[PDB]
Amino acid sequence: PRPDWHPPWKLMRVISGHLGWVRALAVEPNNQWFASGAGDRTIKIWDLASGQLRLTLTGHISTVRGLAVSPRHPYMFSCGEDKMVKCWDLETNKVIRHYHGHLSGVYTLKLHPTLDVLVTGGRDGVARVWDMRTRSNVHVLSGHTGTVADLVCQEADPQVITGSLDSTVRMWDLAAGKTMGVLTHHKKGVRALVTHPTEFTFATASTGSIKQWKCPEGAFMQNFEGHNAIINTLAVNDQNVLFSGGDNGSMSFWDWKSGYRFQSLDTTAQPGSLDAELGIMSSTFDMSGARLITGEADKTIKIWKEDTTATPETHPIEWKPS
Amino acid sequence: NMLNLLIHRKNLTYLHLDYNFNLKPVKTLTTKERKKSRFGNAFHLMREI
Amino acid sequence: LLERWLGNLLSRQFEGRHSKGVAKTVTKQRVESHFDLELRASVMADLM
Amino acid sequence: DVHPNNTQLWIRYIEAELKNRNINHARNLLDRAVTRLPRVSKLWYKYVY
Amino acid sequence: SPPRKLTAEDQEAWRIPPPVSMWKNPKGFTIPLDKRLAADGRQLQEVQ
Amino acid sequence: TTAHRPTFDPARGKEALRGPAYHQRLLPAYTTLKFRQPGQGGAADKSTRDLRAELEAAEAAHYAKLKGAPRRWDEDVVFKNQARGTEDKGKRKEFVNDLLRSDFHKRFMSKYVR
RNA sequence: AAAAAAAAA
RNA sequence: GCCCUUCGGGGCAUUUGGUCAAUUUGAAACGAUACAGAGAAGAUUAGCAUGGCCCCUGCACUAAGGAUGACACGCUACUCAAAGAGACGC
Repeated sequence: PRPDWHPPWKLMRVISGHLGWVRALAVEPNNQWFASGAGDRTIKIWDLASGQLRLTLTGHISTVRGLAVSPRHPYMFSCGEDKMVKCWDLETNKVIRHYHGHLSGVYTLKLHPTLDVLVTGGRDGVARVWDMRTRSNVHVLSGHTGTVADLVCQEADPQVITGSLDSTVRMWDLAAGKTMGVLTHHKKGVRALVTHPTEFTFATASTGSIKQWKCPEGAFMQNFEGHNAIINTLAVNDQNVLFSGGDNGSMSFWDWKSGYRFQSLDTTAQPGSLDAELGIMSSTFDMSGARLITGEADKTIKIWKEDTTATPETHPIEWKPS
Repeated sequence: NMLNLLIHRKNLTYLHLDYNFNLKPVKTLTTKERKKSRFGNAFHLMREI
Repeated sequence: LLERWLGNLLSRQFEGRHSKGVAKTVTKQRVESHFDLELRASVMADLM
Repeated sequence: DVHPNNTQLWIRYIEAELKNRNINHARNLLDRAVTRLPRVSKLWYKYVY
Repeated sequence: SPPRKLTAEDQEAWRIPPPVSMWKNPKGFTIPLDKRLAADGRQLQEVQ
Repeated sequence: TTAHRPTFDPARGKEALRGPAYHQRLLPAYTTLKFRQPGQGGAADKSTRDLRAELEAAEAAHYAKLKGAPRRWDEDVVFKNQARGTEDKGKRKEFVNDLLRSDFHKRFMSKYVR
């Protein structure tokens, strides 16, 4: 497949202000503000255009490892390493619900896109499916033998896909709460998952390998290769952009269809950070797709924009068919 | 009779519950007897009601 | 309150104690030990 | 069950059933081993040997 | 995918030293004073 | 001793118990879900290019707003003028990623350790 | 206007 | 038993319920007995955890306590060799 031309991405804005690594990031449906949860135990609400700090919320006693702003409800959900999943009422800026039951620290959190269900994944090795209204643990998706490090919700079968640190990826039928498949292609811990918005495909990332699969068969479609680092995140645009952020700090922008790596970067750390503290911990595109919000282990939110100056000729596709 | 059955089911017959609802040990208790016998706020609040 | 308390008392009496059913919260006497648990798990995951 | 992809455990169980002349048992074990772990060269070598 | 072709250089590149603590000794071991003073960088620090 | 131990196999989640209900666990609370009313946003998806245009317009507006474009008594004194450039601190408040060398730590430890 | 806190043939 | 009848007939009402009261042989327990002597590489010791075919007190199955509740301390070939040189070797 001949890849499409995508403009390269450059650093726009650097936002200091957390006192711990920025592990979570969640944009409003209306693209006005985004939410950074960080190791300083706090959730900060930042305006997306100006970048200014709007509010700080503290309800967790450990690092905030997950965020979600609901598109149907005026709620924001969070999870942390303190075994707690909380629902914040944004008409009051107060926690109104708890979702208790994870035996140890909770690493990921997603909302079902259609119906009012919250899925969280955790270091007790399990993905708990919760009802928002009654806070009742309707399903305990179990079968992984390690930490569930990432997770996606989907509008059709497989509705829940969980990636764990024992290197397997399980696809779960949500109605029965039992798995419809296991994908064991990854050699080490699958820290990242992402779902393409228009195609019925998804991608899982372990260290060194980003594999692209087809729903619902789980059919191995292709393999993003070249990013030889521990991949923490994954972010696809509407315009077929995969973002592999890596714990050593390495950034790779790929084209979703072909697999072509049209950009490779190393991010930059703040004044005062050690060279060990160079690393991407979280990333998400906004709702529009024009910006990429990354949160890094130098306690920093960074905004990345496409270069409008660059042409298809100034950065030609150096793709060699074989 | 309800509180008496609860006391006797837990094998705490060395506590006498009298007819004015006072729970007193009938003998000197060991440490294990005291630890097993300590009742709660539900029992004691119901007993005083 | 009291019928809830007496129902839970009779639940322990007649169906037993579920000793480690639901996760205990991280209260203030467990903060540093929990931070250690999570920290050691995270370092081990990065090495593996 | 606890360690499904452990090559040392697989070889130990195969050899423990080969030392006792349970050839059909051990061949079932070797088929299960090279089915579970198709990219481990030691199990395939042991089965061909 | 087929296993990575390692070398002995890589196996040596991923050798983890045995740890000799300056504080802890839960087995009551007698460690040679060469090895106890091996990770003390204070003597090998610079003065100028 | 090995009474005191790390965790190498953390506890694994269980399915719920399929038993008769007598025990009371969660008292009901906030049993009504709130939804985004018209005017509270969220329940309206327009397109992608319109969102990109609105975002870039908001960024350009913020950058436009930031830019603003629409016998002498002191003569035996041994030392004179020892405080030039001391009041110049505050050019731009700067974040240092070191809580041991940040200015907050220095203020804190000069306030307290007297 | 209770617990810590008074030990396993 | 009543009620209706053209004196032939008909109507109203319709299937309860846990080996029985029966203390050895269908399962309750401490005390008591001889004892015993409360963890962290000398001595004395504040604890907080971890894992669950170990539980106890407690409404707490989102506290707290029970010696930090106790348990933990044992065992230890097996993905397994290669070169070189020696032998009134065979």
